[PDB]
Amino acid sequence: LPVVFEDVVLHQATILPKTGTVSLEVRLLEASRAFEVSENGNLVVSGKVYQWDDPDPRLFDHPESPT
Amino acid sequence: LPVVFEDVVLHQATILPKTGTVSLEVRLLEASRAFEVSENGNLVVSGKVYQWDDPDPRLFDHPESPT
Repeated sequence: LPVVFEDVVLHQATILPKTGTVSLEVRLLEASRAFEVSENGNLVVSGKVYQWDDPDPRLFDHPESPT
Repeated sequence: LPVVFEDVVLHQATILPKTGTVSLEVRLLEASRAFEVSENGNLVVSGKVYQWDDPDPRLFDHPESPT
């Protein structure tokens, strides 16, 4: 599954404890091509995610070197 | 529940068939205070919905008419 992300915004940073676990929830909206990552009801990541219908390998050719 | 909407956008109009039914699916993102109604995987309404924490009846007073 090639994928394309867009307008990713990181609202906060989740600190992993030494002992114990932290749960993250991902909710998708296929109709709106959106997504959402949450931790105890607090938005932690937002943006747009959808499948790349027509991949183009040309996109991965190395660009002209700045120097 | 005193609710507050914001940035409601109607995308396509749903025609109600004379004979049959149309299924509207409503998904919420409580973390982002956002909602999206969909019809057969197509977006119909997008916006924000959230509970009105502090209702103020003064908001419903009738503004003085310009005429």
